Amino acid sequence: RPRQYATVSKTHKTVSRAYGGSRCANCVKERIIRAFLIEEQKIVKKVVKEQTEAAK
Amino acid sequence: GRVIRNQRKGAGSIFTSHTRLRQGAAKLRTLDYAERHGYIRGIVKQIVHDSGRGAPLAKVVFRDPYKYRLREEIFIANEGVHTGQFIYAGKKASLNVGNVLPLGSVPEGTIVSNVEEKPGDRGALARASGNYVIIIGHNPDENKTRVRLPSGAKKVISSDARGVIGVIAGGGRVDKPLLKAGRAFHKYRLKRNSWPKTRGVAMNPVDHPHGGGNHQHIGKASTISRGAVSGQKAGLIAARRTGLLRGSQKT
Amino acid sequence: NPLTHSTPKNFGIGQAVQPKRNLSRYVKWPEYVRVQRQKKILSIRLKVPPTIAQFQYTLDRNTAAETFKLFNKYRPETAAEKKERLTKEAAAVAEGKSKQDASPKPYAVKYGLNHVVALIENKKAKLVLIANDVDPIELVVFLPALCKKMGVPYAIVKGKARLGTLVNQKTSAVAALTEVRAEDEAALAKLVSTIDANFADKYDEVKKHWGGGILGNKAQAKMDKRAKNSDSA
RNA sequence: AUGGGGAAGCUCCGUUUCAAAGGCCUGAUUUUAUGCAGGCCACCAUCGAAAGGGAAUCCGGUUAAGAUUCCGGAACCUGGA
RNA sequence: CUUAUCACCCCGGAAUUGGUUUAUCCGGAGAUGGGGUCUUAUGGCUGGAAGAGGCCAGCACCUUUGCUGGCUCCGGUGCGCUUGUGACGGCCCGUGAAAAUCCACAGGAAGGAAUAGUUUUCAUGCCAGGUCGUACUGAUAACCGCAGCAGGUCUCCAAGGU
RNA sequence: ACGAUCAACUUA
RNA sequence: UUACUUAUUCAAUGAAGCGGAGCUGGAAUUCAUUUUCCACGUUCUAGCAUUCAAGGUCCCAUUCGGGGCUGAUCCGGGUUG
Repeated sequence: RPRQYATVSKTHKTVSRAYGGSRCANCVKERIIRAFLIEEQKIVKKVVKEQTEAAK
Repeated sequence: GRVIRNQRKGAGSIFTSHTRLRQGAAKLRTLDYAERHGYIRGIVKQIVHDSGRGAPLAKVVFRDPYKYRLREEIFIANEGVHTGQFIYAGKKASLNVGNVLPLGSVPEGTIVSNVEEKPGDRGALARASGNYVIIIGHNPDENKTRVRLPSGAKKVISSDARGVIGVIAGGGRVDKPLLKAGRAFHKYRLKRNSWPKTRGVAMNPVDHPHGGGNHQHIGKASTISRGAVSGQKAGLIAARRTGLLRGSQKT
Repeated sequence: NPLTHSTPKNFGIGQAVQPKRNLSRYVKWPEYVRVQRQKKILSIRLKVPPTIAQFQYTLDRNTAAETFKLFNKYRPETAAEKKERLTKEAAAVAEGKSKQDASPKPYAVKYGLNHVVALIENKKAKLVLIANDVDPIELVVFLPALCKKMGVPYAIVKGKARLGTLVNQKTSAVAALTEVRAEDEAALAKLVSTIDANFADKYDEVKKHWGGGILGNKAQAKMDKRAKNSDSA
């Protein structure tokens, strides 16, 4: 119960991974992959826009 | 000789709506800057059943453009809208199902829903399940849009009024027979206290203009004038015609 | 230098949180502030009768400065000076039994609305200054007409607070010179001549000329744009 | 209740609305001081359940009558230091 | 301290389809198989704790009356009853409150170093926990019905045989 | 091509 | 019926982007170059976006940091319809 969570130490309320006690391993992995891949997509889209603007 | 059912309904003590299990007012987001000068991308995150309403509602999330925080909005879900989906709201949004383009932005013949009567009232037309509004035409000068309303009606409204593109989900509901006083009881016990209805001819003359008599008959004509007063307006109010129809909707 | 980098965030429509700009234009002001601004707007938007636009016709800065320098020269007595004059007069009338004439004849600016109106009626005031900021306009509307009828020079000045600090008050709404020393009579004469040329010689024309009727910024812009569209060939 | 608007008035509507609606932290460390070289917001009264939600106690013994309340033992929670 | 369904992870990569529930549902979006991780329901072993409580036998003896000794140990069964829990299926034009409160996570503000600083979310240690209710009946006699009225009045536990 | 202990509860 | 908005009425918003002019380009290709229009950094993915913002520039009585302008155009205070 929530007050038992209050009286319980931090180790039992979380996991050592990022987003430990809030999100699961699969969700964390999926959002890490999404972040990296979308950033790469944005970078390549930016350079494509730059090169087509330079051409035109 | 006594106040009648509709007269009591107006006072509305036991006739209010049962609103405990409803998921909030289903309105579009406000028209501040982004919806009229561009587009804002939101994620429809969840699709739920609104109690008392035949259509599903959509919990959607946008980013606040002025302060770091998330804004949750209660849309009326259009058919085909799925969870975790990018919807787009604004003047410059693309014509896709679930987007909130204005009428001036959508082209002729488009199918929209939850459309605004005036720009900024957050949706007033075609909100019931399976309904939609068609764009009949545009008048760019004195910017206006003629649209067709599910009653088969023509309304001319400002082009800046918005509306989510598509058709309300949950269509065909009334196609299923209720089949049971129990099903009707549950439906109206979540809607409001308006069921079952006793017939005026079955009531006493004190209780209704139709009451009384050694036979259950109305007695006088059941078509009531528009200028009639409260307690008299029982039956057919200002009926232009009457009886079984033979033809079409003339539209 | 090699450690820092160029971040710049994009402030597009749906790009990033908008910066903290100046929202002074869109402040939800208090009700009394709104009444203030909207009352001014209504006053300048309605067609004011000529009593307004003969008011709001304050005399220019240089003439106002000269008038108020002369009036500060003719400033009335204060509390301490009055007490000193009182004890001097008491001592004089107690030792020499003087007929209260030991103190010299005063030369002050006569203020107060009733007093100044009576002076105008009696033809005793040589110059009148009427504040343009009198909150109930009923009290000063008739004053230019009365001054014109009695042939006494008048000028509409800016600041009842200035008139009050002139007469050692908070608000005076009127000031009057009824007598002038011989040391600055020529300066007074030139100044009243310029005040006359500004106000009395133009009283009739200004009373004829109406004021007000000015529309707002957006309304004027729309008027100009509509006229240009109409006459565009 | 309040702001505010009705009503001759007892009082009515209204509960966030057309209101100028506001309280806690390492804190400057000594005559000062939630006045201060500082910081953020946005529920925007309150009442309403001894069957809803909810911090924490069990056993044994004991009285004419009280006990998960007393006694003996063994625990737990909250607040503070 | 140790124990499960469900769920999750690693390894190979499966039609000759396999696994599998009472209920036919999953598996290249990675099943069978092998190994492992997690939840405190629940159960087990200890501590509490046998010193308690019960079941017995014996000895003092108007003396608000006592004291000793022994035992309290191993199992088994089930469409059993009740209760709780779990994985599930059916139903809805019905999809079955809120809030207080308590945690956690993103982010990195500020602060911190050889006898001096960073942890009172690890262990142990100190103090306090105010106010009102608490008896009894709860019904063919303690409530209401003029009453010790064949009436009415909400709920918990529920042995054996047929 | 291979077999002992171990509930007893429902049908014929 | 006409070119109205300030009375009054209606609806929202934490009264945030109103009106007008300018930075940049694409046009009929300009009978001389703002003369007419437009755009004013975001659409394959249930990721993220917050410390008067990093950079730039000038000034630093130079401690464990800053100040102005910029980034983020200017004018009009009519919050918008």
